[PDB]
Amino acid sequence: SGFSSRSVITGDAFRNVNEVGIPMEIAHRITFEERVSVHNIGYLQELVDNKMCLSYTQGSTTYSLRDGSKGHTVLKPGQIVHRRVMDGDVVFINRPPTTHKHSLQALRVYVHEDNTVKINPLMCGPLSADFDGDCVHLFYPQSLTAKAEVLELFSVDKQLRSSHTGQLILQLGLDSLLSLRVMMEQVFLDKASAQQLAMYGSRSLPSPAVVKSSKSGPAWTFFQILQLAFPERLSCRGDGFIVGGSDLLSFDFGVDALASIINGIVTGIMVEKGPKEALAFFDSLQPLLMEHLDPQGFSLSLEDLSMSREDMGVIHNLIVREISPMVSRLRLSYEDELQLENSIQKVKEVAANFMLKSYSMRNLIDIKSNSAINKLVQQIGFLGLQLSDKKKLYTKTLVEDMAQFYKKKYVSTSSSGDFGIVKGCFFHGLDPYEEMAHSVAAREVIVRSSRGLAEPGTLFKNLMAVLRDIVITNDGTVRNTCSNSIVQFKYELSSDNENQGLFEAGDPVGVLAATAMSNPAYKAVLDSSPNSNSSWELMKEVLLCKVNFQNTTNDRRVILYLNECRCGKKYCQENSAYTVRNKLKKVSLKDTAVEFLVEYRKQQAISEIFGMDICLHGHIHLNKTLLEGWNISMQDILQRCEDAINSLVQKKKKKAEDFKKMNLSVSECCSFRGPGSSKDSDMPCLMFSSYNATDPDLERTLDVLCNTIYPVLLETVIKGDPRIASANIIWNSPETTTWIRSLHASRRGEWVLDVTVEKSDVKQSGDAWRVVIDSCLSVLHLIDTKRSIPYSIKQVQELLGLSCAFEQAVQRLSASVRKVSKGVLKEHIILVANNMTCSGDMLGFNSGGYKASQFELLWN
Amino acid sequence: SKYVDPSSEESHRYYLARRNALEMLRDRGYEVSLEDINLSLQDFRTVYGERPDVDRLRISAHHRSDSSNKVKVVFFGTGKVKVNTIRSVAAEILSQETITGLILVLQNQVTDKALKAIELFTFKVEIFQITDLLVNLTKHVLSLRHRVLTDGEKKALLKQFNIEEKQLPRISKKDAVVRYYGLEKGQIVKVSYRGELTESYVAYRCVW
Amino acid sequence: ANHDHGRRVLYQSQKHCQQAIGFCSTNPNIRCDTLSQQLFYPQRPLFKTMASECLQKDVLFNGQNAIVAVNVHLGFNQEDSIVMNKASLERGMFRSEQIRSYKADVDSKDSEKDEVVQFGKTHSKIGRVDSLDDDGFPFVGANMHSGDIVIGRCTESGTDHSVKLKHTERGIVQKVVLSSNDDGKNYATVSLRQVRSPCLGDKFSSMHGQKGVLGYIEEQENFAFTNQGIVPDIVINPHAFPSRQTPGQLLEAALSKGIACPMQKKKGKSDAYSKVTRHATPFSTPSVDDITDQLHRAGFSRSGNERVYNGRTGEMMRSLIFMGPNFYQRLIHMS
Amino acid sequence: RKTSKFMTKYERARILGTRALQISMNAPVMVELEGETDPLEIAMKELRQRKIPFTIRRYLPDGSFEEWGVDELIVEDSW
Amino acid sequence: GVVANLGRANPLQSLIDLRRTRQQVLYTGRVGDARYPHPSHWGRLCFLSTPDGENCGLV
Amino acid sequence: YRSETKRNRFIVRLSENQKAEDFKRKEKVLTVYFLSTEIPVWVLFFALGVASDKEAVDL
Ligand SMILES: [Mg+2]
Ligand SMILES: [Zn+2]
Repeated sequence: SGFSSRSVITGDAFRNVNEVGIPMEIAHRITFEERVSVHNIGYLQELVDNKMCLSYTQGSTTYSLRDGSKGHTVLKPGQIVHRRVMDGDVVFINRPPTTHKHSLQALRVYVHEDNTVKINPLMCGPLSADFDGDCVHLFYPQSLTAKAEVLELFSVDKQLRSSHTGQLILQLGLDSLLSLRVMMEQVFLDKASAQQLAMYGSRSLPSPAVVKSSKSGPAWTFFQILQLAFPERLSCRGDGFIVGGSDLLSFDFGVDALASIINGIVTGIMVEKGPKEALAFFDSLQPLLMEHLDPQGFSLSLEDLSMSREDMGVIHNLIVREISPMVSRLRLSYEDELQLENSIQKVKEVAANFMLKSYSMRNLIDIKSNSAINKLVQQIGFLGLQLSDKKKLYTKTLVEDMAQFYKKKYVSTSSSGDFGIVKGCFFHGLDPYEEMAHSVAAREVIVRSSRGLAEPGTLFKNLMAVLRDIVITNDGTVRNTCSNSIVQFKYELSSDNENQGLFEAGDPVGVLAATAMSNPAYKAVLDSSPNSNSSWELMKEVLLCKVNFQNTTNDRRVILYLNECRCGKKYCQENSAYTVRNKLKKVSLKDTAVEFLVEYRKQQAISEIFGMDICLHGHIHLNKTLLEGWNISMQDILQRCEDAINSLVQKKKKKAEDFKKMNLSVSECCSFRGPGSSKDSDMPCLMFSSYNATDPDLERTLDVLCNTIYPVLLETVIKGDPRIASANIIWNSPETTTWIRSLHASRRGEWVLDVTVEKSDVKQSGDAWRVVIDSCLSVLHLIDTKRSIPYSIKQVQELLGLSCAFEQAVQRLSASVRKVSKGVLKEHIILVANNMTCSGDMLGFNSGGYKASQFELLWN
Repeated sequence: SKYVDPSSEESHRYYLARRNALEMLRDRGYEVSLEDINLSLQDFRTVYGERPDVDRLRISAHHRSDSSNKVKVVFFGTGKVKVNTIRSVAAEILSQETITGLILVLQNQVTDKALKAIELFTFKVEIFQITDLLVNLTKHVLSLRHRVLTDGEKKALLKQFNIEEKQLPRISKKDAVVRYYGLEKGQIVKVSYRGELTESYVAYRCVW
Repeated sequence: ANHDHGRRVLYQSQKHCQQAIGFCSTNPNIRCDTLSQQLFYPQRPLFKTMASECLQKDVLFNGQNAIVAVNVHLGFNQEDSIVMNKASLERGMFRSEQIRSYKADVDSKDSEKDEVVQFGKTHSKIGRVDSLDDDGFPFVGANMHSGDIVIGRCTESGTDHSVKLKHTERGIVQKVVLSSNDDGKNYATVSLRQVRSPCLGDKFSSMHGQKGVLGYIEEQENFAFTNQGIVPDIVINPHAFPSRQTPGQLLEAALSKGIACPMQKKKGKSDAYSKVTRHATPFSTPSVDDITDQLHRAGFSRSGNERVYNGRTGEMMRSLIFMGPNFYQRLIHMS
Repeated sequence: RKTSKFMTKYERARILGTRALQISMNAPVMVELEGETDPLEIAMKELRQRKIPFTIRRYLPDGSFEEWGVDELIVEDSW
Repeated sequence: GVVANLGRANPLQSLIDLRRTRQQVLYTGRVGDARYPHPSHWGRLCFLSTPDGENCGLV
Repeated sequence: YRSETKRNRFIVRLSENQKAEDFKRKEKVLTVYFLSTEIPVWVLFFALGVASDKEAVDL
């Protein structure tokens, strides 16, 4: 179908949106066939007497060109004619598939020299291109059926609403929105500029707003200038716009929402008069803007990038006021990186507040967006945190010796500030240490966004293997095509009443959902920003689930809520937070020890046993302050050691420790420590003996058997459940910035218990929560069931049932895909979740999960 | 808040298990009183042994649906189950005019004596574990009020859209709601959701 | 170089410096290789760096000193696209010159150490032989077309083994080189020459990783002009700077504009050309006050801007325009 | 009945193809024209004023089907 | 990953092509800091310019 | 102790116990010495003519 193209694309604002410019270098080498009919011959003989035609191949198959002076030779109606590429044809534009973002468009051809492709600047969005050297392929519908279905399905006005978001695929771009802003800040126009702009769109011109004054002549407003792009007899109601009879009656102030109030009017025109009036609005508005910018100009300065000096002294008095005393806590505290970023963005916002007090910088940047408001503080303010150990690709050794390398005139002269913090900006320059630190940061972003990235590549095929054969049938039942089973009874909500503009029977909505879910994956991976990297695996937790229980560490967590108020006891909440941890937090013997001393002497007379079976006496000394800190007694240690060493030799283990002594925990043995330690016998507990070899024949070969039970004495637990791996009291801030909850609207500060079980979780799923509930029995009264789910969404399906996991998968995919792409049709989420939850339980979208039209035919 | 923390801990594990099983038979629509399920744990442990209680008359929960549907349980406080225990507790109790029994396993049950548990003619039995029954999954915030449909409405569902039995969105016969209400292959359940995305959505499932 | 983002400096110092069109060699009669390229008028930058001064190689800079104004044009410089001046292009600016070489070979003379494909004419009119001589090769002033015969490597009686041009190679013959090997393996070398002006699809870049495509070539009398009558040579879009974080290009333009201007009040009290900064060394760079006070000494405005009048309406454009020279580059793989 | 009184995009994309193909294969015009010589432009107008003689046969997933004339279906475009 | 061709498009491409050093690929299981500037590069190798792609930071 | 030439050169390894049943103390074995042939350290002391102990502790 033309099969190839090699050309750069370029832009052109004064030529219509669905028009495309072909080079004559390739336009004279591409053929459109056409059939000679009873109708077309008065046109075709004009096309064939001169040039612009080609071989006149009929059934006699004559490959003679329009070159050998054969003349008119007025053809038989019925023959077929190869010709060149005239204007007004249709083409089909695409690139090689870097992504299957819907680059499929149909465009009208204009033929020129200057061998590039000239598209409108509004097609930089839908075709996903910029103008620094992109190469596109062009395809030509040769058959008439091809032209029929391509023109009927794939034109711009047919595709004017996004089938992946539900908004318009054409919004006002770079210069046009700037033209609207400077036209808003200059509300009045003169006569001459008004009548000059009136030449472009339509609707001649309204009467002037101010028809006279004392000084000037007439004066127009710019809302009357906006009227000229309208179609005829428009009547729509808006949030700020009021249109009655092709006039713009009132328009709200809000310059901040200007890309929406324009976006309101185009949507109203598409509702009231269709898509072919919305395209006329764009094609009358864009040159009307680009000519309004022409006798004013717009530029940058050096005074725009120069922040003032006393304000520079203000911002430098905040690195060493609330950031150096916070990095004084970063010396030992690790996981306050979001507190770190909270204080950082508190600095960055007041930094960005100053450089919007200039005329040119307000108008080139989108004020609201977090993406490009910190970039400008990186070149007027300061950079910030370039190094951490949580940017997880360079190892900890690079961080520790980059911290050490701060001897390079940073310890020889200073200790103020810290490594990883840059107090300088791009505009004033970076001295070589922080230049090196910025280089490792930018290098790490290059490595991260460069490596891998085939995980959405294989995820696209793993979503296409199963979501392919799903259509909307003729009655509305969304069914698998190869099985004819209802996956979903009805599509989009409240579209069964007879109002159209919506989905139809025949739409391959599974293939819509595959692409509409695959695009936020690439938008989250190719940007290595922290909010775009935190939300990349929240899709992988839901979409890449495995049904066969691998017993991972996500399969072990359980969150515990505790809400039993009492109302006014004042820190009964935090006392409730920690005692349930105290019943479950594991402490052992091997941690509180210091040393270990076996000794034949000092208990020769304490050995009173008539046959002298007793010679060796292994002390295991503790430390006092940790035994006295966490309120751990000494006799309960005797209890928990004696019953464990009994109950494990009752287990079929050996007969090596049957005669264990386990005497007493005394807290003061004797003036011991011959080999130099020099302490005064502070908890020297568990002064056992091992007389199993009665009448010990060899001293040295019996001392090793007193070193095969020292480990099993070390590995015992004292206070806490043996099954608990950890327990943590965290997150006094339940707002919407944190992970997925079941309820929180009421409070704003509730404490929780992040509880993790060790690997005693058997192959049966759902046993970690089973153990945690079988653990907290003595303290169930102040823990709060009806809440406190397990964490992984397969285990919730194991506990609460399938239909709870359905809503949880919906909410998790929703809150994940919001944070990268900011708007997505919910019907694709619901379709993906119902395809997971159709055949029994939740089948994932991977290699393991894989292991478990025809609607009409014409007559006449 | 405030905290006391003494317990004969084993009796707590039967208080919660018994109260959950009586709530389950209450929601299966059987004749069970208010006070037998709404007792406290203190007056539980007084009348029923503070620490010890095995093979007690607590287990004798046995009730009628409306006239003649009989379900009783047999708690096993043991640490090992064989065929002799279950035969000795069933071959005497089936002569008390029952048609369905329940099993409360505590340790584990093995497949080595499984055919002798499903040999029982006209007397279907259900099993559990004690450690699953310490909560109410129906009382949880994230649980959904199911509404089971009758046979006539099932046929009207199959004939409305001219659809076969085996074409529906399925649900497994081991789901925590399927095993709870005592449901059967073929029976159609209906769920009404609530959520910021899925609010007015409804969905039908039959058991496979 | 310590003002730009690190990614931009990586771009410039690994790819764009290695691709820019500039000097080639000082004896082009011997280099017989595929696609030698060269400008006409190469230059050095207005500023100075430390290493370029200690090395003293002006072949470390391959491009020309364009004058750049940041302003909105009619919509042709959007999406990282650039706008040139046709009058500047017609005086020789960025005009390049490429030379490509075409090669063939045949055995010794007669030995095995018919399949003899000896270089000759084969007068029986196989393809197009308007320019070939009797030896099998064209002459040294030819005008080889879109698709001709470039080496007559044909045998005595069989069909042609001759090398021919494909669809997109053409040009004036520069030289013919005929060498051989030890075992007589005779080698043939023909070089074609072309002169190119930059077309509407070509790519350019600054010294700061800020590249584009020439999208619109504009005639001279429509540009904005200053009160001296100066016109820019390249116009770019002000939406490129606040995102990509290269203030080094604006500082470079202000430095070079402060170098090349004259210096008033020169009568008495000084020679008035000695406190002039020319050193933009990377890690030791002039301050903002040095540059702005130099622009105050040279007579211009301290903010870097400059007042222009329009080339169409002719009246005062309301927004002051930032102008000044910048060293730009022209990259290979033209289209 | 029961089967979506509008017309799909996919059925327009086939009926205009077959109509314009037969018009380019020597079929009589059925509408008044203004000198248009493009068969898709020709085929658009009898759709635009309900003048096409086709019968569209909508299948059903159970096994039955429907019978509909292209005059009956609303390709309206009203808003 | 040894002897290559010599570029001639600039006279600067030859200088860049004659001054290069290369870490081999041993095995991709935790190569560590093998593609990140280490503070022993100060004054000897370059901590700003490197290729990007298949061998970013190895040459 | 590496040597690029002289491909018979050795290493001393202390974190291997030869077993892990209950636990053994870490003892030094002068492991593989001629691309085979592990030896303990003290045989290679008294092969090289150490007189006694307490000088090898002072070595
Ligand atoms: Mg491009
Ligand atoms: Zn002791």
